[PDB]
Amino acid sequence: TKVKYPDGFRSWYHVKSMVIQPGHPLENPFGGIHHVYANAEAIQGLRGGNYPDGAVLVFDLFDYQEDNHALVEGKRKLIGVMERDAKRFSATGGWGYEGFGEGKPDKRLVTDGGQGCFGCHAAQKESQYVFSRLRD
Amino acid sequence: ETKVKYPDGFRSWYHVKSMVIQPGHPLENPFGGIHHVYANAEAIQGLRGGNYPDGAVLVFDLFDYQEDNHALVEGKRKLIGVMERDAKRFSATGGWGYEGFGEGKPDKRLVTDGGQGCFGCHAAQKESQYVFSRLRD
Ligand code: HEC
Ligand code: HEC
Ligand SMILES: [Zn+2]
Ligand SMILES: [Zn+2]
Repeated sequence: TKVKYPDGFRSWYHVKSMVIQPGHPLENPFGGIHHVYANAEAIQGLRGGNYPDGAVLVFDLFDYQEDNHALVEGKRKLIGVMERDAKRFSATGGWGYEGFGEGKPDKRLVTDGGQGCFGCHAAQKESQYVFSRLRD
Repeated sequence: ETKVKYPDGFRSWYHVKSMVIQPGHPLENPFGGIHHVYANAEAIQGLRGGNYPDGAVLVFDLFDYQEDNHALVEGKRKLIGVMERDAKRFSATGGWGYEGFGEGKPDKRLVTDGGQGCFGCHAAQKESQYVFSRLRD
């Protein structure tokens, strides 16, 4: 029922990054520089294959500072986590959703079984609820 | 001088950090855009406080970006910059060989001066083995 903290995620495949700045509709709460990481099982799904149970995607979100026309990574605000289990997480479409405040394992953020998170990712039904595309 | 090898499979490597450089920054030409730093296993050793062993490779992956309603989105790859550790072969440039690959393509070598220009700026970081990037969590 609970999503595992994705230990060692920092050494996974870096899928992409995006910057969300003040004025963007998702500034709350996704404002900052974010990086998406995928484990080996997730990569198979991302490649065009299907997602094996045990596939994990991580949204790693940082605050940034402006420094003379550079945006520089500040403090980690949170990690978001999607964990593939077709049977266990079938209520939110095969992915378990969890947020860890400041990336800390103890600071689980999701209180509704991940309904809130799913509600937005459900628009991406046709690509198994993942927004991120693999690039070169 | 001998040539820096193209770092095949660098995209699978450990993502050290990212930074955005916008118009007006000192490094706009030629480093403007979103860049990500990648390190092979041997480079991680040096980053974590060991010596950099020969074979250590750092990559600067530079993308253009588009600004679209207060989001910055990665566009096309502009270039990669490469540092390859070999204390013998790259002695003239402090043990690192420096190269640029236009659009990240192996044929599109950008360095014409044996990496002297790259080295000149990297030299300020003598104390940390000529590397700027620091490992973060
Ligand atoms: C819209 C209002 C969203 C809500 C609420 C949540 N997420 Fe989401 N997520 C959203 C977008 C537009 C993207 C892509 C960002 C990009 O850089 O392209 C994401 C991405 C993720 C990822 C990375 C994998 C992917 O699908 O691309 C993860 C791990 C993720 N999201 C998890 C997550 C969790 C745990 C949420 C509730 C706490 C959550 N998301 C809500 C849009 C929205
Ligand atoms: C002056 C400023 C320069 C010049 C002329 C070059 N580089 Fe280097 N470089 C510079 C900075 C301030 C940084 C850090 C970016 C960050 O903190 O995110 C870098 C980084 C690199 C990297 C990543 C490794 C590292 O942090 O040291 C590589 C692989 C790299 N630079 C290579 C490189 C090459 C091949 C150059 C000449 C074509 C070159 N640089 C020039 C600062 C400067
Ligand atoms: Zn200015
Ligand atoms: Zn703007």
